[PDB]
Amino acid sequence: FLGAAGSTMGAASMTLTVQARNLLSGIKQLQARVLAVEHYLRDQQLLGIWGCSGKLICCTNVPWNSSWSNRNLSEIWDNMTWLQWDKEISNYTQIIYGLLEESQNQQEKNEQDLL
Amino acid sequence: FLGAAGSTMGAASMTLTVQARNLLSGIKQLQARVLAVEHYLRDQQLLGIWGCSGKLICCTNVPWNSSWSNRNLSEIWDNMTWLQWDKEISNYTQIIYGLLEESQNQQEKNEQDLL
Amino acid sequence: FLGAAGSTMGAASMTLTVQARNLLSGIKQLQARVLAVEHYLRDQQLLGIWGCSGKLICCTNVPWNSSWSNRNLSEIWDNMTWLQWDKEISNYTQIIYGLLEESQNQQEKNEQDLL
Amino acid sequence: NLWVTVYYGVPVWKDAETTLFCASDHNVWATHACVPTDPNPQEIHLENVTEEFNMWKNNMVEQMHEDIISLWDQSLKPCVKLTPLCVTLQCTNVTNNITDDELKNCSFNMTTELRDKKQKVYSLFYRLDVVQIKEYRLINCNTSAITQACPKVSFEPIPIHYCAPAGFAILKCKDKKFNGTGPCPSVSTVQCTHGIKPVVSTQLLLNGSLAEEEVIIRSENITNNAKNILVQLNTPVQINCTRPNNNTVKSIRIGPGQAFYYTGDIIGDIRQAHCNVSKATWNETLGKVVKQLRKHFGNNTIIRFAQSSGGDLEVTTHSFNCGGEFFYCNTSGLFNSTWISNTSVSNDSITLPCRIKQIINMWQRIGQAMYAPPIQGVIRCVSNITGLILTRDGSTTETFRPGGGDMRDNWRSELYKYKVVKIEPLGVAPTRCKR
Amino acid sequence: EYRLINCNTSAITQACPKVSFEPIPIHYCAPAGFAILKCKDKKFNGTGPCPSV
Ligand SMILES: *[C@@H]1O[C@H](CO)[C@@H](O[C@@H]2O[C@H](CO)[C@@H](O[C@@H]3O[C@H](CO[C@H]4O[C@H](CO)[C@@H](O)[C@H](O)[C@@H]4O)[C@@H](O)[C@H](O[C@H]4O[C@H](CO)[C@@H](O)[C@H](O)[C@@H]4O[C@H]4O[C@H](CO)[C@@H](O)[C@H](O)[C@@H]4O)[C@@H]3O)[C@H](O)[C@H]2NC(C)=O)[C@H](O)[C@H]1NC(C)=O
Ligand SMILES: *[C@@H]1O[C@H](CO)[C@@H](O[C@@H]2O[C@H](CO)[C@@H](O[C@@H]3O[C@H](CO)[C@@H](O)[C@H](O[C@H]4O[C@H](CO)[C@@H](O)[C@H](O)[C@@H]4O)[C@@H]3O)[C@H](O)[C@H]2NC(C)=O)[C@H](O)[C@H]1NC(C)=O
Ligand SMILES: *[C@@H]1O[C@H](CO)[C@@H](O[C@@H]2O[C@H](CO)[C@@H](O[C@@H]3O[C@H](CO)[C@@H](O)[C@H](O)[C@@H]3O)[C@H](O)[C@H]2NC(C)=O)[C@H](O)[C@H]1NC(C)=O
Ligand SMILES: *[C@@H]1O[C@H](CO)[C@@H](O[C@@H]2O[C@H](CO)[C@@H](O)[C@H](O)[C@H]2NC(C)=O)[C@H](O)[C@H]1NC(C)=O
Ligand SMILES: *[C@@H]1O[C@H](CO)[C@@H](O[C@@H]2O[C@H](CO)[C@@H](O)[C@H](O)[C@H]2NC(C)=O)[C@H](O)[C@H]1NC(C)=O
Ligand SMILES: *[C@@H]1O[C@H](CO)[C@@H](O[C@@H]2O[C@H](CO)[C@@H](O)[C@H](O)[C@H]2NC(C)=O)[C@H](O)[C@H]1NC(C)=O
Ligand SMILES: *[C@@H]1O[C@H](CO)[C@@H](O[C@@H]2O[C@H](CO)[C@@H](O)[C@H](O)[C@H]2NC(C)=O)[C@H](O)[C@H]1NC(C)=O
Ligand SMILES: *[C@@H]1O[C@H](CO)[C@@H](O[C@@H]2O[C@H](CO)[C@@H](O)[C@H](O)[C@H]2NC(C)=O)[C@H](O)[C@H]1NC(C)=O
Ligand SMILES: *[C@@H]1O[C@H](CO)[C@@H](O[C@@H]2O[C@H](CO)[C@@H](O)[C@H](O)[C@H]2NC(C)=O)[C@H](O)[C@H]1NC(C)=O
Ligand SMILES: *[C@@H]1O[C@H](CO)[C@@H](O)[C@H](O)[C@H]1NC(C)=O
Ligand SMILES: *[C@@H]1O[C@H](CO)[C@@H](O)[C@H](O)[C@H]1NC(C)=O
Ligand SMILES: *[C@@H]1O[C@H](CO)[C@@H](O)[C@H](O)[C@H]1NC(C)=O
Ligand SMILES: *[C@@H]1O[C@H](CO)[C@@H](O)[C@H](O)[C@H]1NC(C)=O
Ligand SMILES: *[C@@H]1O[C@H](CO)[C@@H](O)[C@H](O)[C@H]1NC(C)=O
Repeated sequence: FLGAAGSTMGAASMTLTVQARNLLSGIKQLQARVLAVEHYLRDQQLLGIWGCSGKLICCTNVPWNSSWSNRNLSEIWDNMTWLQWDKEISNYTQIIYGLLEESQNQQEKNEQDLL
Repeated sequence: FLGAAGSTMGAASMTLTVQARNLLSGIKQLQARVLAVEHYLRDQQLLGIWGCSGKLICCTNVPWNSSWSNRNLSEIWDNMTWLQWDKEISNYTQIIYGLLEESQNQQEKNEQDLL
Repeated sequence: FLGAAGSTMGAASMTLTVQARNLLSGIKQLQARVLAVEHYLRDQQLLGIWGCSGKLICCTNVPWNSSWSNRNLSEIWDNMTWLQWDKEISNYTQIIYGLLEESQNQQEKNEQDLL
Repeated sequence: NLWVTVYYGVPVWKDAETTLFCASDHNVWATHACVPTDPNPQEIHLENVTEEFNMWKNNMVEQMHEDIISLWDQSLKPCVKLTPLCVTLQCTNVTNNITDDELKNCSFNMTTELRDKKQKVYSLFYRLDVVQIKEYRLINCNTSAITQACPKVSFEPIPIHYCAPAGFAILKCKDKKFNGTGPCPSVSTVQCTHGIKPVVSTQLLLNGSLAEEEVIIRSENITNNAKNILVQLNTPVQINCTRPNNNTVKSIRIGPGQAFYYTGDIIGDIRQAHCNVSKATWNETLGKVVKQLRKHFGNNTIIRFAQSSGGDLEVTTHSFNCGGEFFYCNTSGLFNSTWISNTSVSNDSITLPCRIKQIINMWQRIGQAMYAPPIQGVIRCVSNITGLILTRDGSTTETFRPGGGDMRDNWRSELYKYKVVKIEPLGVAPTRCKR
Repeated sequence: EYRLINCNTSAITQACPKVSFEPIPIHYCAPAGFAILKCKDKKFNGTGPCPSV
């Protein structure tokens, strides 16, 4: 299942294909397979709203605002690993979640309907 | 969650992005989160068959037959609100549901396989 | 629901549009609608990894290796029906499942990110 | 000129309040109602993950305490209720034609299969299961309901594997020498844990895991006295125990198809139950402990030991299961030693006096009273020594006593190596794509 | 003296005098995602590769 989450950065995104196929595969044990299936749903609920519909390591067109800890995004991209940088951007998640639905998904969704 | 369903028409389709992210988020209460998760499934079961795979406010290529209350579809598009027009087209839903799978999804699905 | 699975081959793929819309539509009966909804999920879990994101009768770009019972794949395509050929390729399923994630989905996913 | 992207990354490593299920493997009380156990060779070792545990604060201990009490009560359901016997029992001492001097020969009335017909029989009981009112009441008819256990199940610890729910992950560090907590660098993940045995006792764990190199003292606040100080043992100690009474077990039917067992008679060598401990093995143990308590209290400290203070013998002495019998054994010859000043501090076997009871109260849940069916033959059971409980009581001199009473500390003693993480696979890392 | 026939080991239980012991027929249906199959074919020897289905 999991592996190499510890010491790498970005090269962990090379192996983001085993991380899903093993994922999701009385009454007290039946809380499992409900919240377990509510997860993989509620993110893919909003993942279709992100624009990236399936699994593509993909880019949107919303800007990264540089107010959100602008620290050497070519340099920290490769050396300084995840679980460190995640705490740095742990504060700004909800605000991006408003920008996932307004930039591409209020304007650009109603611009292909012009034709 | 919900809002502006009352007095507008078409401009309600501008804000069809909050309407999903809050959606789906003993034994007698456990009927919930089963039929609650059977919904958002059984429509997206057939929504992949419509051709529009994810969330796009999108157009197909099947014709609107004008036998289905042909009433000023540029004029009623903006003024006369939903929940009125829905009763007008409440009768013709099942027939469109046969036309969602035959027009684009019997012919056109087996026309990109020619190459 | 089902039909014509017996005596045809390939022309059964013409009618692969009724085969999903009727699909998925105390405690002892509540094992149903859990494993019933775990199915249509765990394949579409990996079907998004195949590259074909929704319902398209679609082709990938991974090669069919000809070590896997190379028997007249224009001839057996139409005459010799399914449930016979399926036993012929019953052995080589798991290996293709490693080739669904490495050919298109290790290389080609990180080749559109170059731009 | 940065343009944020969306991923399915690995770092999900949050807290996991969660449920959990088992992977265990006859209808013995575990009932094999988990899953068939996979060979699970998937301790996938990870590279350099600084993660700190908290063995004192997790829900794995809290669920494990909740599971077994519910599970063991589930085995108690289809058995015979058997409360017509709470009557005016009258007894005497066991007669031996004459001698000097733990048994009571009891005159006794009871119903039969038919509703009206009575039954004047006699049986035997111990000391601590009967009370004076000569009329002798049972020990629990203040407020209880006596319940027989079914004589087919076994009270043996049959080990339980645990597996994560589909979507979470079980984490364990293979690292060494925690002080209870610790930012353990090396780590591996599993979907399924190893087998842990359903044992239950106080003042001494048994049949447990072993240490790495030495004693690993475990606590929260050594400067607090009200803690329960855990002591991990390096090398296990053989404990032989017995109930050397050739005993005859007879059977009767109290009513409409309700069987009952009782101690009929013993064949004739009245003895006392006991346990041998190798003497020179035990002194070799305690030198390791004071070697570490110098390091946590001082170089000029006097380590003393004593027995338990008081309370019930469930709190005082060593609670102990053996082979379908529930012992209670006095352990005064194990903590009669004082180690002095932390500077220059065989072929023998000390033996402990052990008592026998039949009316138990498991986990202090007052009202539930389970009966012990006496069994025929003799009693022999052998166990390792793995875990100890000490209590700092309230000069540099210091006395320790064998504490205990919460069985949660027993399961926490053998589940400190684990933690569970929730999974939320979503990463938003910007690059220069824009399109 | 005549004992009842089951007070070896049992517990006698009356049935409620309102229910009926009549066979009221039961249809069975598959769970959502499976299928019930039947051959209309003839003269099995218990088993049989039935062609029509
Ligand atoms: C700490 O860990 C140790 C081991 O890791 C553990 O010790 C083991 O304890 C168990 C239970 O106390 C022991 O199991 C019992 O062993 C006896 C003796 O069996 C030996 O001798 C016979 C004949 O001499 C051989 O056939 C056998 O192979 C052994 O060599 C058995 O008699 C027991 O079986 C009976 O009891 C079971 C439960 O009641 C039944 O399931 C089983 O079918 C047998 O029942 C029959 O006899 C009963 C007699 O009264 C009768 O009532 C029944 O109706 C039926 O007729 C049982 O297997 C095991 O040997 C110990 N092993 C070691 C190495 O010591 C400790 O118990 C553990 N600590 C704690 C607290 O649990
Ligand atoms: C059934 O047997 C039990 C024990 O098997 C027995 O209970 C014991 O009875 C004796 C005698 O009554 C008690 O013995 C006392 O013990 C203390 C300390 O051990 C002694 O100091 C006592 O001696 C003083 O008291 C006597 C009372 O007359 C004086 O005669 C004597 O000179 C001393 O002043 C005394 O021996 C013992 O305490 C109990 N055991 C318990 C647990 O209570 C019981 O009596 C037997 N049943 C019958 C009906 O006899
Ligand atoms: C608890 O009981 C067990 C067995 O019930 C004891 O184990 C026994 O220990 C003795 C010596 O400690 C062993 O005897 C030796 O055996 C060797 C091997 O043949 C022999 O060469 C020696 O001369 C000597 O006789 C014995 O084999 C062993 N038995 C078993 C089954 O292990 C144990 O010592 C007891 N412990 C205590 C503290 O009483
Ligand atoms: C049940 O009744 C018995 C009657 O002997 C009580 O036993 C004694 O009670 C006193 C007062 O609590 C204690 O000092 C003794 O130690 C008790 N004797 C024993 C052998 O324990 C008992 O307390 C009563 N229980 C309740 C809940 O009322
Ligand atoms: C361990 O517990 C003890 C007492 O339970 C704590 O000791 C207190 O410490 C503060 C400041 O150091 C003193 O003002 C108090 O007087 C102490 N308590 C007593 C009863 O004297 C100690 O802080 C705890 N340790 C930790 C790490 O929390
Ligand atoms: C308890 O006392 C009773 C007194 O009746 C003993 O029962 C008698 O024992 C003798 C020989 O041991 C038999 O011949 C009698 O038939 C027994 N009486 C009955 C009514 O069965 C009994 O033995 C004593 N208990 C013990 C353990 O010795
Ligand atoms: C366990 O054995 C010890 C043997 O010493 C008993 O302790 C003695 O008890 C008497 C009276 O109860 C005291 O006068 C002694 O000072 C005690 N000695 C010690 C070392 O504590 C103890 O009562 C026994 N406990 C049980 C439950 O049997
Ligand atoms: C008590 O612990 C000791 C650890 O040394 C156990 O002894 C070994 O246990 C392993 C696995 O249980 C066996 O493969 C070895 O053969 C054992 N060695 C010896 C010399 O016995 C011992 O089994 C434990 N006690 C019990 C009852 O299991
Ligand atoms: C219950 O008691 C009755 C007493 O008559 C037993 O009935 C007879 O038992 C013998 C021995 O098994 C049989 O040969 C007879 O055929 C039985 N009579 C009838 C009418 O069946 C009965 O066996 C007892 N049941 C049990 C389980 O002990
Ligand atoms: C048992 O019952 C008999 C009569 O049924 C009576 O004579 C006897 O005293 C009773 N025994 C006790 C200990 O009360
Ligand atoms: C115990 O370990 C923690 C870190 O896990 C540390 O903060 C604390 O000082 C340690 N205490 C002792 C006595 O080593
Ligand atoms: C106990 O005594 C009986 C005779 O009353 C005998 O048959 C039995 O073998 C004895 N028990 C043992 C363990 O030898
Ligand atoms: C244990 O042995 C040491 C020497 O090996 C000795 O000094 C000590 O007194 C012994 N313990 C007791 C309680 O006598
Ligand atoms: C019964 O039918 C099976 C095939 O379904 C066949 O193998 C077997 O020989 C038949 N037996 C008889 C007695 O006809």
